Amino acid sequence: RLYKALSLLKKEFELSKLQQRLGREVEEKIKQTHRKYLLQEQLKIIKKELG
Amino acid sequence: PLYRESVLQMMQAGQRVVDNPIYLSDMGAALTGAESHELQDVLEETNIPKRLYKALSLLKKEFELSKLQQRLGREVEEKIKQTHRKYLLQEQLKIIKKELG
Amino acid sequence: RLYKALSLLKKEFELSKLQQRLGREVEEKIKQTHRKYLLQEQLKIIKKELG
Amino acid sequence: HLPLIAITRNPVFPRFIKIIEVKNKKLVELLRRKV
Repeated sequence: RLYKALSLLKKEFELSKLQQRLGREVEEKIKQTHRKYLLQEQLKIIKKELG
Repeated sequence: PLYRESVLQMMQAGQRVVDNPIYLSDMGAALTGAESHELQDVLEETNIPKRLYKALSLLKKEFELSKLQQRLGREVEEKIKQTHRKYLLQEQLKIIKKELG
Repeated sequence: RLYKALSLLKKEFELSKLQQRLGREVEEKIKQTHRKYLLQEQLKIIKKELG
Repeated sequence: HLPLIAITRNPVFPRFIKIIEVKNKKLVELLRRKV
């Protein structure tokens, strides 16, 4: 029973870690989104200052 | 915060250098944003407790308007965080439902 | 004393090896659970949001 | 016996340093008269 309880604990733990990896992944993907916009914006502004 | 606290460290009541408490209370009333007419009305008072009660009531009357503004600001800001945060959650719903499914 | 300490390291490492391997085999006996069920879990997650 | 100062929207709380800068130049004549 103790050993089965450990197997249940890790069994949930894998599902949890999958949820966490999916979340951090999605959030970072948002950061790549906005950040690349910050880069494109820098290009835009530098263009206005000269061109 | 309006003025520096170092003047408060300079003239403390436990150093006994406060030879003129009425002037300290006037210095503290200088921090009030109250109208010059309110300063004159505090000056019309002759008894010490009456001008001290009026200067404290003036200090609190400014403190009420300030506190109402700060509460209104933190409220609108928290409303903005509530706004955007769920959009982030909805955004997660999307990002977990384009290639998955 | 070094041999007895090594002997303790051997007998203990062998017990730990059997425990780590038995646990790995059984965590695999839960990994046998299908990937469809994982997609179902994620499906339920797809259901669990604000709306 | 001096002409009244033009406070010109400048409260001066007791025992509190304050600066005054009236736009009129006629007070400068009073400042020079007190030098």
